[PDB]
Amino acid sequence: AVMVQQIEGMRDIITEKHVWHLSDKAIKNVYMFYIMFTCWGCLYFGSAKDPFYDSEEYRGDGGDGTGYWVYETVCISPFLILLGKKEKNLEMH
Amino acid sequence: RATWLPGLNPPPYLDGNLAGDYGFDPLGLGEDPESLKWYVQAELVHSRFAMLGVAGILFTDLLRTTGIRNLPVWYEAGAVKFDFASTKTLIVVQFLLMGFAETKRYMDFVSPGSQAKEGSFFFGLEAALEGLEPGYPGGPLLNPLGLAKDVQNAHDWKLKEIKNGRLAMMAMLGFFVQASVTHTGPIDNLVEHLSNPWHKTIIQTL
Amino acid sequence: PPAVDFAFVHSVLLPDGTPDVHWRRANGGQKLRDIMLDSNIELYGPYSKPLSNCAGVGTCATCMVEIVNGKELLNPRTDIEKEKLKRKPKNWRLACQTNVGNPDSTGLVVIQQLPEWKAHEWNIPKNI
Amino acid sequence: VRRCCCVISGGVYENLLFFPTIQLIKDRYPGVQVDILTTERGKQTYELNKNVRWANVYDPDDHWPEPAEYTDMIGLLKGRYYDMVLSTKLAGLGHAAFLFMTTARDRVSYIYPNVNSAGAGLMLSETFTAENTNLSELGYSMYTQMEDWLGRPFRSVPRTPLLPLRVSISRKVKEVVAAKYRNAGAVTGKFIVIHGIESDSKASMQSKGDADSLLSLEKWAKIIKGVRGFKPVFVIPHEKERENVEDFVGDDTSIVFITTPGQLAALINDSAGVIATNTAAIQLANARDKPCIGLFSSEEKGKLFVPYAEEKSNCVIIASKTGKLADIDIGTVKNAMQVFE
Ligand SMILES: CC(/C=C/C=C(C)/C=C/[C@@]12O[C@]1(C)C[C@@H](O)CC2(C)C)=C\C=C\C=C(C)\C=C\C=C(C)\C=C\[C@@]12O[C@]1(C)C[C@@H](O)CC2(C)C
Ligand code: FES
Repeated sequence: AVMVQQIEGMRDIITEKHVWHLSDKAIKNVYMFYIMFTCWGCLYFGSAKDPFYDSEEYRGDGGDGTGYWVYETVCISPFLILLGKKEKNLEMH
Repeated sequence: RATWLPGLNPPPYLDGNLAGDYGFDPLGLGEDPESLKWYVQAELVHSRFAMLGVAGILFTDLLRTTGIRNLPVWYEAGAVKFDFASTKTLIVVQFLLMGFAETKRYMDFVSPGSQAKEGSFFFGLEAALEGLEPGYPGGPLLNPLGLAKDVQNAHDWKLKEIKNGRLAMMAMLGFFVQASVTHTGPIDNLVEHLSNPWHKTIIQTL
Repeated sequence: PPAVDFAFVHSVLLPDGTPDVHWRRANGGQKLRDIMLDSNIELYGPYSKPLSNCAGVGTCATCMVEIVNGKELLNPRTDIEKEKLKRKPKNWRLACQTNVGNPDSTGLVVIQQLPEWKAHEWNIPKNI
Repeated sequence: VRRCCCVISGGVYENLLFFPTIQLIKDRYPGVQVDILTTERGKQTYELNKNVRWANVYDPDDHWPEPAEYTDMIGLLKGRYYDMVLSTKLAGLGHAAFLFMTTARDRVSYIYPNVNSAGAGLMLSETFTAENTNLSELGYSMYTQMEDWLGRPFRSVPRTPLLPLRVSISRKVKEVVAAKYRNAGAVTGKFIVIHGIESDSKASMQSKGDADSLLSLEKWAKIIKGVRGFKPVFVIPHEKERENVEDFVGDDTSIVFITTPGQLAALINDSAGVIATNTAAIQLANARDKPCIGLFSSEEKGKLFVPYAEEKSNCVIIASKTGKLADIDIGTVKNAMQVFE
């Protein structure tokens, strides 16, 4: 592993060169354990007290889990107050 | 405002509300007002034809000099014999069609309501020729996009038009003279200037 | 001769508890910064060190002076007093960006120098 | 019909005046889910309508919209399956094709006196040529063509007004505006709203056709000095006007920040007096019977934007003797003393 390098410029070099590679099997092994960690984490952290998607801040206002519950909320609750306003005018407010 | 040379007041017969005025009339041509109107329409048509000309020359010569298409030089471009048609037919067809165009433009200039009222049949299209303005006809036929629906409050658009068109006319005079004493294309003269600018100009032609 | 009546009330109080007014003299209007430099009154305060100012151009808010009853003979703000000082009590101007006007001028403008590091509010009369 | 769009344009004021047209529509056919495809600050008026269903935001006067947005809104109007368009956008082909791509039974628009309106008749069942090309400049009514065709005598009466501009507020906007002027020193029955302040703000709710519609501040200082204080609350269009008004007319003068026309009508409904210039607030004051005065810059413009001053018998109109919004500031104080008590 010892190589003495002769370069005229600065100094001599004592390069080691430990050529190595994670065994072919060990790459499958680290994939195996990481799929195990993914499995464990999916199960356990799905079984966790998820503090944002439980409260009346999210599930109360809208909160179906989509990305449009805000927009259908602010597009339907004004129609809800227009409906309530018409039903108010139906009894002469 | 800034009228084409400081130290000179603009003429009182033209100022402000006109497409790119800048007060350049030292030879008293727009002194009479109807003469100025006729000259405005003349300028707009001249500038638009000249803009189409500069595009059709610069684009063709970009294709030619670089070598994308084997198009002819602007100078020697009229004598191209087309297979399907002849120039002797094309002059007559141009006469007919551009007569129907320019005489309609004229009869609108002298009578704006014309070409759209009664017995002005153009394939039933007697509505796209409403005109709306002198020199700015509008309508679905002439501005399909309608970038400037309004035209009085479109001073930016008309100013861009007239400035680009004055510059295109000057560039067309450039194409006329530059390629009658040098006998090359504009792009050739440009790259002749952009190699040694201090050794290839007009006066470096001996 | 046309003599504008600057007052130039100093920022700190006297230890007795009354302000000390200096009543400077200089002729007309060229720059308020040049008047306060020439007639020996304290403009910059701690910025009176040599490289602690922009020497009159306005690129630093170091010559600021509260001016009261100064709507009579004064130039408007040159978009540098409007920009260097922004969220102020609006009676504060830069001496190297204000000017009290023309040489033919009489008036009783009173200027509180150094509006930074002061303790009095002047109880300004509400305009309009 | 059962489903009807509205592709109205302009902003607060033009879309406000369209409320008798919407009430006419729901009076014409019994159950109609009316929609609105308006510009921004047009949606904000449609708390005050109790009739309609969606009221989107589109800015129809954009004339080079986002093609994703343009295609999305064409497909949205196709997926809502309308029967009648009722544009009043005042455009022809290009926009008539926009109304034509909607699967609509009754394509209705307004059409230029100029040329950009040709080839539109092909794609519209009603033409409705308009005037001035500045459609808000026509005044209050603005839709007499559309009012007279919607509900022609075919079975019964047109019924073209139904006590025009019956806007209506809800309890939620009433409570939040009640808190907003209760932060000021106003009592829920006894105050006077203004909504006229010289500003550079799009919450001014003016018009498209009026230019010098908003009164100044030192002129307003003269007006507010000449008038006795019935707690005049001041309605600024933007927060930079607050310190400016407190500099001009005083610190004791109460300032209520309102940019929403629904909040503005809620502030009308608790007031007892209105000193509005030609904004939305005159029409909101005429709604729910509040005594207005209605300042203007012209007697003729005041007749175009109020043709019904003789009808309500409270909106005693005042305008400028010249143009340019410089009136007497004296007799308007006199009939402000007359009608507000
Ligand atoms: C229309 C025009 C050019 C049009 C060109 C076209 C169609 C070209 C077409 C082609 O090239 C192509 C595309 C392809 C090729 O294969 C074929 C052809 C056919 C060859 C030029 C106008 C060019 C017009 C010019 C140069 C006009 C200049 C006017 C000036 C300078 C006026 C000055 C004054 O009048 C004022 C302003 C005020 C007065 O008071 C004082 C004075 C001083 C009198
Ligand atoms: S000295 Fe720089 S601010 Fe006046």
